[PDB]
Amino acid sequence: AVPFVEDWDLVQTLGEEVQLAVNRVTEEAVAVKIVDMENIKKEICINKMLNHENVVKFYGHRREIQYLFLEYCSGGELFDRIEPDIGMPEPDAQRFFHQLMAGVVYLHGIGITHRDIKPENLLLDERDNLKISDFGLATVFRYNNRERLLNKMCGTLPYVAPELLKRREFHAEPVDVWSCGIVLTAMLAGELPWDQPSDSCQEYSDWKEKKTYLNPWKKIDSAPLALLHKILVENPSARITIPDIKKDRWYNKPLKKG
Ligand SMILES: C[C@H](OC(=O)Nc1ccc(Cl)c(Cl)c1)c1nc2ccccc2[nH]1
Repeated sequence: AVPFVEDWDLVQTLGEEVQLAVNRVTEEAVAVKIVDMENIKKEICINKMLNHENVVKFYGHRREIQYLFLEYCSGGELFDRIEPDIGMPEPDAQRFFHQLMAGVVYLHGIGITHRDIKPENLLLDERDNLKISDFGLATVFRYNNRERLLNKMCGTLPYVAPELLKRREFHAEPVDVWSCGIVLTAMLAGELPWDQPSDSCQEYSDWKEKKTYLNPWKKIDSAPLALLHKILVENPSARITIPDIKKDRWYNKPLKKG
């Protein structure tokens, strides 16, 4: 074994903590999540389940203050790529949305729901490949092929699905689909549509009344807007599922060169 190979230097804070760690010998870069301690114990267990190119990789943890060794994403947060009131070019948004769907399909396939999808939690590597990040709110919604309904209110209000605010229990998967829809809206409009999806929120009422001549909707082309009409559906049982998102016209529209 090579001496010093287990030493990592903390080179800079990534966000309050998360530190950029660089290996003393190989100079490999990883992100180290440092948390001063059960909620963290659940995060580690779920992270140990994960292995997908669009999910932040988990390398392991040191017990010691908990240390989480995570995939370093040098491109930063998707959040920062969104220009206020503008968004980003549609081809870039579609590519990010494809990779988001890939990561969410993977998590749902192993029975995990993230529960807080938003641009702050979608990170980018050196090639701007998207990675779903931070499973501190994640939980199991399917185990031994049996679905468990959720009831814990959590997430982030502008991104959260209406059923969470309205119903005692709800299916996990439609909630993640909804937040992905809000992320898509943010990417294409550079603004979030409403403070929260409540009947008291005027902007949300305007949407249910199909007033798409207003912002953010009028900034969005008809093709992606049509997908958003199928995702941001109030009734989670009527809301489009991911298999059907994969069949959507805009989702399959050639837009971006390699
Ligand atoms: C870093 C800063 O981020 C944002 O403003 N984030 C942001 C804006 C709207 C929404 Cl709805 C969301 Cl979720 C995020 C930024 N990024 C830029 C890109 C080009 C030009 C100016 C820019 N300012």
